[PDB]
Amino acid sequence: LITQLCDAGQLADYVGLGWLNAVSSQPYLVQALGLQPPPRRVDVDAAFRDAKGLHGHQPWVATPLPGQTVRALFIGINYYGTSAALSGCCNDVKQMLATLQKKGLPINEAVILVDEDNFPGRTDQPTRDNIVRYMAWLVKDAKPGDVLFFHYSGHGTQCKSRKYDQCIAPVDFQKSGCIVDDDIHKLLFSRLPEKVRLTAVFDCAHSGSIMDLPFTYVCSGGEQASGTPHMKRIREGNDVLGDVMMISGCADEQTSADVSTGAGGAATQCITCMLMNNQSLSYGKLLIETRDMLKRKRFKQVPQLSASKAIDLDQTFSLTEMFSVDRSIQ
Repeated sequence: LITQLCDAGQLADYVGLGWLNAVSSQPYLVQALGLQPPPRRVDVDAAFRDAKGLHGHQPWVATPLPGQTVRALFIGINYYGTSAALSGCCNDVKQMLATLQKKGLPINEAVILVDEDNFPGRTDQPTRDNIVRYMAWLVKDAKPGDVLFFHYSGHGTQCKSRKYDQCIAPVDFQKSGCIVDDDIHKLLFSRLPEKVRLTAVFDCAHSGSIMDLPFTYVCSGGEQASGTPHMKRIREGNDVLGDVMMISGCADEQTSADVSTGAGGAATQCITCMLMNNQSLSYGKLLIETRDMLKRKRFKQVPQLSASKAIDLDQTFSLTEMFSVDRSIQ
């Protein structure tokens, strides 16, 4: 890792560009994309082949973690100039980058796929083919102790099969089709070895996908700081060896007593809030705090944490550590 600003010249100061404190952290509008035609399913072999030439860059200087390397992929898509246009997804990536910089995550290599022009550090356009190959890039070199970070802000929708699948929409989905959640799970999760940690944040207002992960916890309205939350199993079987954690937003599962909000940006506010809390709180306590923040800011969604193992929610939240397993969950 580069540990001095004289080593490779000046690096980005995303905090200094106002990306932590001077951009909107409010909900933004996300109109549902219609049902899409069948996608082109991913050939994982081709993806990993097309990834061998690829590389990221070190986005800032930070203190390196002994025995660990950090890699990150950020995808933000505004679909400029189309009926799919969204105002806040590239801004979500801005906030994610500035928060990681502020908290000093020592990223060795980052790839930034955004469709915003003049975006410092942008690697390439978030097309179907770039998303696929850079997803493979993120996981391809992973060795014990490694830490991977993934963030997507853009449309989530449904697509037909050759009944419907959940999917994400690349910037060129009109020409190239979407990427189904099964394929994302295969690219990002299924090829991790043991002892590698990944955190994946999906900010999709209109897909409830948890990327096929076996355990989940929704921090709904009736949860309290003086309760003891646990994850639950929602799928039989598991093909993930690594420690994958996913943050997304979903509908509150508490039934309302009823007898304005915004849909875009919740998952990004959730993870950035979690990181900006400076107190080394547990997953469980921290999710309560973020739930309260989301409600206060008029987001529609509550936090949803999903994982490849039943995480003991008394464990301290981090992006870098392997999970302590809740043995009470089969």
